[PDB]
Amino acid sequence: AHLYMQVQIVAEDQFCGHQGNDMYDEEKVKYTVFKVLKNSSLAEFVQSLSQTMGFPQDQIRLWPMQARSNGTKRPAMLADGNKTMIELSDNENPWTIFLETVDPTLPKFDKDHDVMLFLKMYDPKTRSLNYCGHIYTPISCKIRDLLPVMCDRAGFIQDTSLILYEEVKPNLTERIQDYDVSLDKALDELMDGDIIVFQKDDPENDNSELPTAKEYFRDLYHRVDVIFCDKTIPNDPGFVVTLSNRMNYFQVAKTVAQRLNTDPMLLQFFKSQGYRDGPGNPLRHNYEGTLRDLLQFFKPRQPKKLYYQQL
Amino acid sequence: SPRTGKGKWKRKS
Repeated sequence: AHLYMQVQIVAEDQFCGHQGNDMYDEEKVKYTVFKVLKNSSLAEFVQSLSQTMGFPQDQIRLWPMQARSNGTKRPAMLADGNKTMIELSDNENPWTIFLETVDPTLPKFDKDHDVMLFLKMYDPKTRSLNYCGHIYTPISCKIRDLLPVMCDRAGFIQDTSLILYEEVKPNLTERIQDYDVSLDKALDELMDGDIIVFQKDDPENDNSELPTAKEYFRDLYHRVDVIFCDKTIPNDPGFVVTLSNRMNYFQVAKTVAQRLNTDPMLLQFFKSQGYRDGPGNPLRHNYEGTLRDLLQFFKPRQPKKLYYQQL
Repeated sequence: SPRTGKGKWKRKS
C-alpha cells in the first residue's frame, strides 16, 4: 500500500550524450525501477539489485542522487546498510540512485580521502558536450595531475593545453586558474558528484559562436521557447520560436521576422495578458528591456506566449 | 569576509 517506495536506478549510459547541466535530464531519462518496502534493508536491496542486473555485489556501488540547495542534482556517497530504505532516502519517494558498475572488482573508495569526480569535454567547433566518465581521485591530488586522464578520455594528444572549468550550477561555470593546488583548494566545497568541464585551448575556438564551455552553458541557461500567436487569427495555435532571454526588442523582432519571411517593421507585438486569452498591451519598438523582462509575468512552468500582427 | 557559499550542500526536504 503506502508501505512501499519507488527506487529508480540510473546507469552511466544515460550520462552519455547529455548536452545539459548535471549528469542527465531529470525530465527525460531511462530508469530501472524497483518497488521496495520502505522498511526493507539496504543489504536486501543490494542483493536484489545484484541478482537482477547480472552483477556480483563486489562489482557495484550505489551513489544516491542528491538534490543540492542550489537546485542541481548530483550523485552522492553512500558501513551504512542496515538502516531502512525510507530512512536512507530521507523520505524521498521516488528515490533515484546512480549505479556505478565495473568493466574488465571496483577499486576501493576511501570516504575521507577520495572524491568521485565527473568529467565533460566541451568542443567549441561543434558546440557540444562529450561525457568523459568519472574518476576516483584523492582530494590531495593536484589539478595538473588530472590533465593526462582528461586528455586520455577526450582523445587529445598528451600534454595538450587544456582549459578547465567547474560546472557548479546552471549559469555558473567557474574557470580553474591554478593547476598546481590540491582539488579541495581548486574547488570550493569540493564534493562527490562535482563536475569538471575541460576543452582544448586552441586559438581556433574564437571563431566559434560559443568559444568556451562557460559560453555554452550561459547560452543554454538563457535559451527560451516562446509561442507566437497571430492576434487577428482566432484560436491560432501559433508557432514556437527559440530565443534568448537576454535578447532586446530588435533581436526578438528580427528572429520572428526571419521565421515569417517578412520585415520586422511589418510586425506589431503585444504583451501576454497572462491567464486571460488574447493579446494585451502593444509592445513599442523603443522598449528598453530584455525578453526576460517581458516574460517575467510567467512562471518557469507556464508556457511562454506572445501575440503579433502583420502590418 | 565570511563565505556565502555556492549552495552545494544538501537541499532541505
